Amino acid sequence: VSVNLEAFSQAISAIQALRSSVSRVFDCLKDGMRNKETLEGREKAFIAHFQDNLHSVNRDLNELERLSNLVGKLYSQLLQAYKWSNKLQYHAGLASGLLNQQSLKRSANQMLVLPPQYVDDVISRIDRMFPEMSIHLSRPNGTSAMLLVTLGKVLKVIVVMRSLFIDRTIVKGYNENVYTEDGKLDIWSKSNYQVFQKVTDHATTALLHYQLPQMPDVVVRSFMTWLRSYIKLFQAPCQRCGKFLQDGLPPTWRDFRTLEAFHDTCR
Amino acid sequence: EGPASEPDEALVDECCLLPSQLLIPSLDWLPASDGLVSRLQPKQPLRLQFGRAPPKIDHLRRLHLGACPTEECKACTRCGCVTMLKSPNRTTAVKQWEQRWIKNCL
Ligand SMILES: [Zn+2]
Ligand SMILES: [Zn+2]
Repeated sequence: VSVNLEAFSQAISAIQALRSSVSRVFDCLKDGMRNKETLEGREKAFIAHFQDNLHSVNRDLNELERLSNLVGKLYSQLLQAYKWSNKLQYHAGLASGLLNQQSLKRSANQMLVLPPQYVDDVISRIDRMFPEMSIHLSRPNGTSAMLLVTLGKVLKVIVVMRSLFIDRTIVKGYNENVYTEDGKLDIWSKSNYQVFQKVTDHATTALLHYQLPQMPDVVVRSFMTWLRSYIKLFQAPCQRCGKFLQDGLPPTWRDFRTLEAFHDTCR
Repeated sequence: EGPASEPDEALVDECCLLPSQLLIPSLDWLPASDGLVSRLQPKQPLRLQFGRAPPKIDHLRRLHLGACPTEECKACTRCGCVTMLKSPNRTTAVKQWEQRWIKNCL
């Protein structure tokens, strides 16, 4: 356990700060006087500093017991070869660096085929968690995969891929026939809802926002992570206007890199 | 009567038993050369100015003060010891040890 082993740090610092502060109380009163020209700038500062250091000792004493309340509670030769592997984890963090994703790219101008089973292995990696959502991969038309996604009791989404990249994505509710009369997945239709049609535009702006020229897996992973915030729809008020409805519209627009529900007017 | 005798080392080792108990509190060397005795030289004058002036314990009484004390003194100009002016105790005061240097220092 480490909650007590790190909560002890404040108390073990506070007792030494008590020793140092009472030493200050002793020697500052033992320092005598430093007039610095006028006496009224000293003798009125005498009671000021005498209150200051004594009250510092007092507040240190006081904050000692609120930390004390929250806390609770071959022989040494082979011990040395144990923690070095644990500090090798820090050594892994030694060469990380904070440069991360950001680079200094210029223009990319000078002077392919992948199996659908690779797409299936891609979709199997992230479907394994988030059990409230489901993924149903299908290719009734060509090698391109379009997927049915159910979101608890809320949303039914068709997500069309092509050429291993993104093609389209249309979201509807939970009580509609997303299939056709023949039973195939619907391709060209409309969600028949003002809020859903409004947020499909946000989805189209988001798919053109996540731009990786080589790595579309993180593009679609960030897309579905963004979509995961939309299971909180009709349940969270807007962050700037307080109320849900802006002209009758609840907040939906999650901002880029900061996922919280907004409107177009609410930015 | 006029011994000129160096005390024996038997006294020296017994005085080396002194730091086992007693350590030197402090001293007060009077001859602080604030005068021009250790500042000037023939054919080497110093063109002085006014007011440029190129642990504070009273030299007479043994009352310890602060770093920058407040009590005033009369300037014993002959050797620079702080002949401090207004003695802390007056209703019960020695009337000759203060009055011998009520004027100046020796
Ligand atoms: Zn709003
Ligand atoms: Zn003197």
